[PDB]
Amino acid sequence: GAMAPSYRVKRMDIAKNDEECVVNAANPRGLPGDGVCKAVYKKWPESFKNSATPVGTAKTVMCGTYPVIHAVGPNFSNYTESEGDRELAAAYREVAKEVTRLGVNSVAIPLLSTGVYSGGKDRLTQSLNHLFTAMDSTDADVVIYCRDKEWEKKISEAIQMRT
Ligand SMILES: [Cl-]
Ligand SMILES: [Cl-]
Repeated sequence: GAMAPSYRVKRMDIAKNDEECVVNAANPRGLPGDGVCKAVYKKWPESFKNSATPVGTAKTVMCGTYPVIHAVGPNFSNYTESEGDRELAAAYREVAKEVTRLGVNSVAIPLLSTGVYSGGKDRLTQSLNHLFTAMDSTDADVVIYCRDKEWEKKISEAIQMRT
């Protein structure tokens, strides 16, 4: 576990993380895909061997000794708001189980279902709150990765409001 488990946020490419494992915003088929998933495929392509897994689940594949946790959020273009919300909460619960099983002291996480899978809605609060629900009981240092300055600002505010 980390000495004083914490949440942080960084505005940079998750493929350049400084943590002991990474969470991929995966597609269910294990394809190279787009956005975070494509960056993860270019950095850790060996981790896409038999990485296909259903919506709401997480599947870990090693790249060397570095764990890639493929977490499949719902595409809100396809799911109802209600069913999508359930599957998004479930994907993060499965990430917490994998982080625990691996024994890592830190994990790099993106906000699931906030990009290509957002159905064109702002889902920062919805996705972050489900990340907290799952990860609050874990002792790994969590570092959230984002792209946009206004996302960094709001994520940082949400973290600090609990401290
Ligand atoms: Cl970067
Ligand atoms: Cl997404």
